[PDB]
Amino acid sequence: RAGNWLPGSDAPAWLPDDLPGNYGFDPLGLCKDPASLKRFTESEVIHCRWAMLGAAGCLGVEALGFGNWYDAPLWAINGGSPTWFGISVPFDLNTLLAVEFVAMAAAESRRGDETDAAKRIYPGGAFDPLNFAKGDIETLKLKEIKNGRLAMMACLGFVAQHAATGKTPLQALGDHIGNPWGSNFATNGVSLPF
Amino acid sequence: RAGNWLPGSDAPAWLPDDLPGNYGFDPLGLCKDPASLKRFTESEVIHCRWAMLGAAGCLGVEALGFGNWYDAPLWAINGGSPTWFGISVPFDLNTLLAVEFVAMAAAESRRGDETDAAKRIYPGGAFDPLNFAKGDIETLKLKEIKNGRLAMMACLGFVAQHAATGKTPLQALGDHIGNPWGSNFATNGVSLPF
Amino acid sequence: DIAGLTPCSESAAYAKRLKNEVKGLNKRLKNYEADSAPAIALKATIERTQNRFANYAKAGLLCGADGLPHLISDPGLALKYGHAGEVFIPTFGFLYVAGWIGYVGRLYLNMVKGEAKPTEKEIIIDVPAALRLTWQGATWPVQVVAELRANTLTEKAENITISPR
Amino acid sequence: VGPKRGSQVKILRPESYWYNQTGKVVSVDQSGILYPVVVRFETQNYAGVTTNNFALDEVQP
Amino acid sequence: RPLWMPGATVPAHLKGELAGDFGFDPLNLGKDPQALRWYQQAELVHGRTAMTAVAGILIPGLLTKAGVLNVPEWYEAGKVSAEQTGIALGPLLAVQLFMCGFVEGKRWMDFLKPGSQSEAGSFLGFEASFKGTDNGYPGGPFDPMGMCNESEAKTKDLKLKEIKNGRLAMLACLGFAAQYGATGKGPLDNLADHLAAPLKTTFVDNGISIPIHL
Amino acid sequence: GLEPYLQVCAGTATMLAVGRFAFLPLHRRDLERSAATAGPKTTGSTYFDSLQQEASFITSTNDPAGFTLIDTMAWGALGHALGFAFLAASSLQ
Ligand code: CLA
Ligand code: CLA
Ligand SMILES: CC1=C[C@H](O)CC(C)(C)[C@H]1/C=C/C(C)=C/C=C/C(C)=C/C=C/C=C(C)/C=C/C=C(C)/C=C/C1=C(C)C[C@H](O)CC1(C)C
Ligand SMILES: CC1=C[C@H](O)CC(C)(C)[C@H]1/C=C/C(C)=C/C=C/C(C)=C/C=C/C=C(C)/C=C/C=C(C)/C=C/C1=C(C)C[C@H](O)CC1(C)C
Ligand SMILES: CC1=C[C@H](O)CC(C)(C)[C@H]1/C=C/C(C)=C/C=C/C(C)=C/C=C/C=C(C)/C=C/C=C(C)/C=C/C1=C(C)C[C@H](O)CC1(C)C
Ligand SMILES: CC1=C(/C=C/C(C)=C\C=C\C(C)=C/C=C/C=C(C)\C=C\C=C(C)\C=C\C2=C(C)C[C@@H](O)CC2(C)C)C(C)(C)CCC1
Ligand SMILES: CC1=C(/C=C/C(C)=C/C=C/C(C)=C/C=C/C=C(C)/C=C/C=C(C)/C=C/C2=C(C)CCCC2(C)C)C(C)(C)CCC1
Ligand SMILES: CCCCCCCCCCCCO[C@@H]1O[C@H](CO)[C@@H](O[C@H]2O[C@H](CO)[C@@H](O)[C@H](O)[C@H]2O)[C@H](O)[C@H]1O
Repeated sequence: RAGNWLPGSDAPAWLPDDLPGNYGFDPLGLCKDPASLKRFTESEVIHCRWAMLGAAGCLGVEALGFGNWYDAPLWAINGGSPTWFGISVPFDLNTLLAVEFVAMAAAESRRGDETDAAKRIYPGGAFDPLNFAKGDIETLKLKEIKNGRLAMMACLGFVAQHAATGKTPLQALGDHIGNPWGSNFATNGVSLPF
Repeated sequence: RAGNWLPGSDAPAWLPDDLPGNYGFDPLGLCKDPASLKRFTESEVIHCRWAMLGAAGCLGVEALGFGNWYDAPLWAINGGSPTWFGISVPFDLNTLLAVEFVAMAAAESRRGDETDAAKRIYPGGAFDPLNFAKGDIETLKLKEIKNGRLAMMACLGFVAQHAATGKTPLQALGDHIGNPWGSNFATNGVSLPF
Repeated sequence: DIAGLTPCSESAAYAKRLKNEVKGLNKRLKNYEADSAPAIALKATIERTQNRFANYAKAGLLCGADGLPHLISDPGLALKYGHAGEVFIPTFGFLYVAGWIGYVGRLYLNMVKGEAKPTEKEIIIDVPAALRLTWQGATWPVQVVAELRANTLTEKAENITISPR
Repeated sequence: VGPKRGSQVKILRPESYWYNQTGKVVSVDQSGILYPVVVRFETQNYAGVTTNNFALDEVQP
Repeated sequence: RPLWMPGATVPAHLKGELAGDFGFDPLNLGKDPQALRWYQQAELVHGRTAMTAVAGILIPGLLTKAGVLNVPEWYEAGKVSAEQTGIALGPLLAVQLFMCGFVEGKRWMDFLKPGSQSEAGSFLGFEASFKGTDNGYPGGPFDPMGMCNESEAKTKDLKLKEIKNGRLAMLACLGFAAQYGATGKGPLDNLADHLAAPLKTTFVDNGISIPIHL
Repeated sequence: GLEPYLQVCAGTATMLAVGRFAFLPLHRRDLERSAATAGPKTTGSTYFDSLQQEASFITSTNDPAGFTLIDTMAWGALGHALGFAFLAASSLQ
C-alpha cells in the first residue's frame, strides 16, 4: 500500500495490496468484482495519463504566452485560423474533427484490442523508448498514478476557476498570491450558497 | 448472446443463442413459432442491408451536395430530368419503373427460390468477392445486424423529422446543435400533444 | 367554435330563451298578490332560472342556433378547449362509483360463499358485514389490479360449467 | 371401488347440470352397476334434483 | 406494539416487521404478500420524494421570509424558473421523463427479479453496486457513509425515522396544495395568519373547505 | 416509336419474359402443392361433368420449361393491361 485514506480504518479488503496507487479508498465498494477491478484500474491510469497531458497543455500554452486553454476552441466558431506555437496551420473544424476521429479510432482500438490486460495498462516496448522501466518500476508507477490523480483534480480546478472566477488559471493563481485573504473560492460568489 | 435488452431480464428461450444479434428483445413473442422465426430472421437481415444503403444514400445526396432524400423524385413530377452526381441520366420515370420491375423481379425471385435457409440470408460466393468472411464471420454478422438496426431506425428518423420538423436530416442536425433545448422533437408541434 | 356551436354567452337564441322564459313566469306572478305563497314561489322560480341560465354560459357551454347547450365527447376536443367538465370528467366519476358498487358486492358474495348456508345470507342480508365491506371498495382500483397481477379476479376455465356445444 | 365416500369429485359427464362443478360422493355401489358413484350437489338442476349417480369415469377427485 | 389507534384490531399480514408497522390496513389493501412488498417500495419512494420536495418548498421559503434568499412561491417558481432558464416546458419535461424512466426501469426490474441489475457485464463497470439490500433500500452506491451498516438496531431506528418523517412529509405536501387551493397563500402565510387569531382562522372559516349554503 | 405499339409491346414482353424465366418455376411449384397436396383431385367421375376435368391442348407445348398456351395468354394478358394502363395514364389523370 501507499498509505491509508482514513488512518485508523481497514474497510478496503478486495483491493490488492500490490495494486499501484492502493491507498485503500473505496467508499462505495466499486472494485469488488475482479473484472470491474481490472477495468477501473485501466480507466484510472488512462484518465490520469490524459489529464496529465491536458494539464500540461492548459497551463503550458499560457506559460509560453500564446493564449489560454479555453480560448483555443473558439477560432472555429468565429471562422478564424488555427495557430500552434504561433505558427499558423491551414485547417478547419470539420477536417480537424475527421482527422482526429480516424487517428483516435485506429490507436484506441489497438490498445483495447490487447488481451493481456496488464499491457492495456502498461504496454512498454515501443511505448518504452528510454526503457526507464528496467528497475524501480513498481514505485515509478505510484508516481505516475499519484501525479495523474493530481492532474485530473487540477484539470477540474482549471474548469471550476474559469466557471466561477472566469480568469485564466495562471491569472487566478496570481490573484490569490497577490490578495490571498481577499481573493479565493469563498469570494468567487459561485462556490458558496447562491 | 450479444447482451440483454433489459439488464436483469431472462428467458426468450424461443430465440436461440446462436442467432446473430440475440439481445433477447422479443416482448410480444413474435418469434415463438420456429417457422415465423426463420422468416423474421431472414427479413431482418434483408431489411438491414436495404436500410443501410438507404441511410447512406439519403445523407450522401445531401453530404456531397446534390439535394435531399425527399426532393429527389421531384423531377418526375416538376417535369425535369434525372441527375446522378449532376450528370443528367437520359431516362424517364416510365423506363425507370420498367427497368426496376424486371431487375427486382429476377434478383429477388432468384434469392427467394434458393432453399437453404442459411444461404438465403448469407449467400457469400460472388456476394463475398474479397472473401472477408474467412477467419471469422460472426462478429461481422453482428456488426452488419447492429449497424443495420441503427440504419433501419435512422431511416425512420429522417422520414419522421421531415414529416414534423420539415427539414433535411443534415439541416435538422445543425438546428439541434444550434439551440439544443429549443430545436427538438418537443419544440416542433406534432411530436408532443401539449 | 368546435362544430359551429356558438358559446351560450354569445348565443342570442340563448338570451331570448331567457327573456321569453322569465316573461312566462312574470305573467303568472301578476295574477297573484305580492305576498301570497303562490307569488313567493314564482319569484324563486324566476331567480333560480336566471341563475341557471347564467351558470351554464359561465361554464362555456357551446349551444347551436336552437340556443340549447351542447356537450363535447372527444377527450382531445373537450380537454384542448376546456370542455372537460362535460361528459369527460363526469365519465370517470361514474366509473369509480360503478366499480366501487361492483367490487363491494363481489367482496360480500365471496365472503358468504363458504359460510354455512350461503343462500340464506342473500335474502336476509348480514347488514353488519355488509357495512364492514362498503368502505373496502374505496380503493377498489388498487385491489382489482393487484388481483389481475396475481390471477385471482377470474376463475379457471376448467371450473366453470358450460352448456353442451 | 370408486372415490371414497364423502370425497368431492369434479363431474365429467357432458350433459350434467353439475359439469366442471364438484360434488360429494354419497356412496359407490360395489356391484357391476353401470353408474355406481352417487354424487350429491348443493346446487340443484333445472328439474330441482340435487344428486345423480355418475360412472367412475364421470368423476375426478 | 404501537398502533395507529389504541385498541384497533391488528390485521394479520401486518406482523411487526416493516418500518412503521402500526397495524393500519383497515381496507385490507396489503393482504397480498406481493402487493404489500410493492406497496412498501411505493410508500418509501413516495415518502422520500415528498421529504425532498417539502424541504424544497418550506426551507427555501422560510429563508426568503427571513431575507436570506429570494426563491418564489412553490406555486409560482415553475413559471419564474421557466422564464428565467428559457427552456420550453415540453423539452424540459421530455428530457426529465427519459432520465427518470431509465432509473425507474432499473429499480422496477430489480423488484421483478431481486438483485438482478448486478448482472455480470450489464452496466459497464458498476453493475455490482446495482445489487440492492432488502425491498426499498438500495444499500451501496446509495447510503455511501454506511449509516445502515453500524448495527442491526440503528438500521431499525434510522428506518422508522424515514417512514414517520416521510408519512408526515407526504401529508404536508397534500396540506400545502389544499392550503393554497383554499387560502390562496403560501404555507408560512397560512401558519402566520392562524397563529395571529388561532380561534378565527381555520379550514372552517376559509369559504372553500365547507361550501355552507344552509 | 411512342405509339400504342411501344407501350403494349413492352408490357407484354416484360411480363412474358418475367413469367417465362423468373416466376415460371415458382408458378409451377405453387400450382403443384395447391392442386395436388392441400387441394385434391376434382371431377371424381360419372355424368358429362368432364367439362370440369382438365383439357389436353394446354398440356401440349414443346416450349422448354413447359410454357403452356394458357401461361402465354396469362403473362401476356397481364402485359396487355400494363401497356394499356401506362398509355392510358399518360392520356389524362
Ligand atoms: C372514443 C373514440 C374516439 C373517437 C371516435 C375520436 C375521434 C377524434 N379525436 Mg380522439 N381521443 C379518444 C377517443 C376518440 N377520439 C381518447 C380515448 C382519447 C384519450 C387518449 C383521445 C384524445 C384525443 C386528442 C388529444 C385529440 C383527439 C382528436 C380527435 C379528432 C381527430 C383526431 C383523429 O384523427 O383521430 C382520433 C385521435 C385520437 C383518438 C387520439 C390521438 C390524438 C390525435 C390523433 C391528435 C390530432 C390533433 C389534431 C388537432 C386533430 C385534427 C382534427 C381535424 C378536425 C383538424 C377526432 C374526431 C384531436 C382533436 O380533434 O382535438 C383537438 C386531438 O387533438 N382525441
Ligand atoms: C354484486 C352485484 C353485481 C355485480 C358486481 C354485477 C356485475 C356485472 N353484471 Mg349484473 N346483475 C346484478 C348484480 C350485479 N352485477 C343483479 C342483482 C341483477 C338482477 C337485476 C343483475 C343482472 C345483470 C344482467 C342482465 C347483466 C348483468 C351484467 C353484468 C356485467 C356487466 C357489467 C355491468 O355493467 O354491470 C351490470 C349490472 C346490471 C345490468 C344490473 C345490476 C345492477 C345492480 C344495481 C348492482 C348490484 C348491487 C348489489 C345488490 C349490491 C350487493 C351488496 C351487498 C352488501 C348486499 C358485470 C360484470 C351484464 C353481463 O352479463 O355482461 C356480460 C348483463 O347482461 N347483470
Ligand atoms: C476511488 C473511488 C471509490 C468509491 O467507491 C467511488 C468513487 C468515489 C466514485 C471512486 C472515485 C473516483 C474518482 C475520484 C474519479 C475521478 C475522475 C477524474 C477527475 C477524471 C479527470 C479526467 C480529466 C482529463 C482526462 C483531462 C483531459 C484533458 C485533455 C485530454 C486536453 C485538454 C486541452 C489542453 C491540453 C489545452 C487546450 O488548449 C485545450 C484542450 C485540448 C481541451
Ligand atoms: C424486435 C421486436 C419484438 C417484439 O415482439 C415487437 C416489436 C417490439 C414491435 C419488434 C420490433 C421490431 C422493429 C423495431 C422493427 C423495425 C423495422 C424498421 C424501422 C425497418 C426500416 C426499414 C427501412 C429501410 C429498409 C430503408 C429503405 C430505403 C431505401 C431502400 C432507399 C431510399 C432512398 C435514398 C437512398 C435516398 C433517395 O433520395 C431517395 C430513396 C431512393 C427513396
Ligand atoms: C441516503 C443518504 C446517504 C448516507 O447514508 C448519509 C446521508 C447523506 C445523510 C443519507 C441522506 C438522507 C436524506 C436525503 C434524508 C432526507 C431527509 C428529509 C428531507 C426529510 C424531510 C422531512 C419533511 C417533513 C417531515 C415535512 C414537514 C412539513 C410539515 C409538517 C408542514 C406543515 C404545514 C401544512 C401542511 C400547511 C400549512 O399552511 C403550513 C404548515 C403548518 C407548516
Ligand atoms: C376515454 C373514454 C371513452 C373511450 C373509449 C375507447 C376509445 C375504448 C374503450 C374501451 C372500453 C371502455 C372498455 C374495454 C373493456 C375490456 C375488458 C376486457 C374489461 C373488462 C372489465 C372488467 C372485467 C371489470 C369488471 C369489475 C370487477 C372485476 C370488480 C368491480 O370493479 C366491478 C366491475 C364489474 C367493474 C369514451 C367512449 C370516449 C367516453 C369517455 C371516456
Ligand atoms: C415461340 C418462341 C418465343 C416467343 C415468342 C413470342 C412473341 C411470345 C409472345 C406471345 C404473346 C403475344 C402473348 C400475349 C398474350 C396476351 C393475350 C392473349 C391478351 C391480350 C390482350 C389483353 C389482355 C387486353 C385486355 C383489355 C382489352 C381487350 C380492352 C382494354 C382493356 C384491356 C387492355 C385490359 C421466342 C421468340 C422467345 C423464342 C423461342 C420460340
Ligand atoms: C418499392 C418496392 C416494394 C417491394 C415490392 C415487392 C414486394 C415484395 C414481393 C411481393 C411478391 C413476392 O413474390 C413471391 O413471394 C413469395 C413468398 O415468400 C416468395 O417465395 C419464396 O419464399 C417462400 C417463403 O415461404 C418460399 O416458400 C418460396 O419457395 C420462395 O420462392 C417468392 O420468391 C416471391 O417471388
